[PDB]
Amino acid sequence: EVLFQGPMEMILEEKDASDWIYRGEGGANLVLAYAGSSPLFVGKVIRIQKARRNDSVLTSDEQHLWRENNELISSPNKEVLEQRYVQNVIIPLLGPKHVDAGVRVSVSKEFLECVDKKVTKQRPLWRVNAANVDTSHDSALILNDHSLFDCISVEIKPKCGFLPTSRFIGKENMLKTSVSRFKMHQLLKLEYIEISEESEYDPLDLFSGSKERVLEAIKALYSTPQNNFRVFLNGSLILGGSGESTGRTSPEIGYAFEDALKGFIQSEDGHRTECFLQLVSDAVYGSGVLDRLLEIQKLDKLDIEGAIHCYYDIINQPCPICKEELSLHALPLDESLKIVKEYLIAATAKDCSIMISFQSRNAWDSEPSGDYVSLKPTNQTFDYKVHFIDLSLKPLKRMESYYKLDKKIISFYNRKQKAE
Ligand SMILES: O=P(O)(O)O[C@H]1[C@H](OP(=O)(O)O)[C@H](OP(=O)(O)O)[C@@H](OP(=O)(O)O)[C@H](OP(=O)(O)O)[C@H]1OP(=O)(O)O
Ligand SMILES: Nc1ncnc2c1ncn2[C@@H]1O[C@H](COP(=O)(O)OP(=O)(O)O)[C@@H](O)[C@H]1O
Ligand SMILES: [Mg+2]
Ligand SMILES: [Mg+2]
Ligand SMILES: [Zn+2]
Repeated sequence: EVLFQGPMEMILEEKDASDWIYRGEGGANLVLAYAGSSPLFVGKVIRIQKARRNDSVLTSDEQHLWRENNELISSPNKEVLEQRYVQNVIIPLLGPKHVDAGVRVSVSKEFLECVDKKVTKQRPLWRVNAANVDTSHDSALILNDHSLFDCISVEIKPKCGFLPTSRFIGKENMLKTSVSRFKMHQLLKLEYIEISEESEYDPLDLFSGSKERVLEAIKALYSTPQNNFRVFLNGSLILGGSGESTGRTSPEIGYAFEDALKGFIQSEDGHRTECFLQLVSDAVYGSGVLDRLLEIQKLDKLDIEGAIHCYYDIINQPCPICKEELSLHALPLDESLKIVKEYLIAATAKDCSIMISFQSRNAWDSEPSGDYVSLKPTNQTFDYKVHFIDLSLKPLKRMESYYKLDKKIISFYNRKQKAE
């Protein structure tokens, strides 16, 4: 026998940084995959928060809003919040099967700064302009790298795949009930130069439940990936934009990708991509994962056009939008909470993403499994995982900014359609 320190919360010192590599990133988090050898972190990624350079856990109204869970609102810092929110809110609605909720790790302000320097190269100019890494969390989250187990993993950020029916949408905003917000949004994204090409994808095809509308969706995506489609080869990008959105696939990158699916997809040159896509579509349609998700999203029972009102009650500030419908203000404050919390929850579900791993059975290391795909026209069997990512809680305050963003979306669409 020998004597060792008692147990202690691991801490990531200013030396472990060179173990991590740039993965991707959103508006809210950094993500780096693991390159070092320590068994603990192998097959893991670190999700490190950043700070918009114009910047306690929960505001007073957010405490009351999420109060139905004492452990949640009493979160020290945002990693526990992130943990408890997936743990006691999301998985109840979503099921633990396709979420792999996260583990905290302490980190030194020095470690962060080291990662911050190490990625800036791989990061997109305007992401560097808009946010460095937030070097005053003590913590960060470690997750299973949902592109591992050759392993081909594809990521789909579906967005909201239903159309509202609220009695509070106005005649003028009548389009909102027949055009997905995603399509209209695209117009506003084009005017602001954030894409080059209106995207072929319509999340209605994905959330339709038609094994045939879904393949169109997956076909659309590969065509115009923007920032909703990504395909990896063992932790590397091969289709999609890294940390950002990317222009329509071209003849040159489709012929590059194509010659990449070599030896994973077994089909003659110029046939693998149409195969790979059938595979993705069938993983998505077969796993049924996309269904329960669209149930969460539909906790938007009133659309932001009606929900904003309940928001102004919550924060007990007189309602701007009204102009002298009591109906929504005459609610008991308790009911007005439920709509806004269910709104926020729904927001988590429209902004989340799906990762799908693959292990071809044409490789001898094949650990079979009851979730798999048999791709009829090449005779290959593929075992696959489907997991969620970016189930972050959203701030009560984005409500106001949500309403404004909606207004501009349906105002601007109405516009370009009046032209004709
Ligand atoms: O950058 P991404 O990783 O893609 O995600 C960003 C936002 O996430 P946050 O980082 O939490 O803000 C996301 O959710 P929000 O927080 O706004 O609810 C937005 O969705 P929407 O605004 O609701 O439509 C995104 O817009 P679309 O991707 O076009 O949906 C995008 O905004 P950006 O372009 O300014 O970064
Ligand atoms: N657990 C994970 N496994 C593999 N890739 C991930 C994981 N988490 C995030 N990523 C990748 O890094 C990106 C970071 O985004 P995300 O974690 O959703 O934070 P944000 O709030 O910034 O959108 C994702 O779009 C995803 O492709
Ligand atoms: Mg994201
Ligand atoms: Mg997020
Ligand atoms: Zn009102």
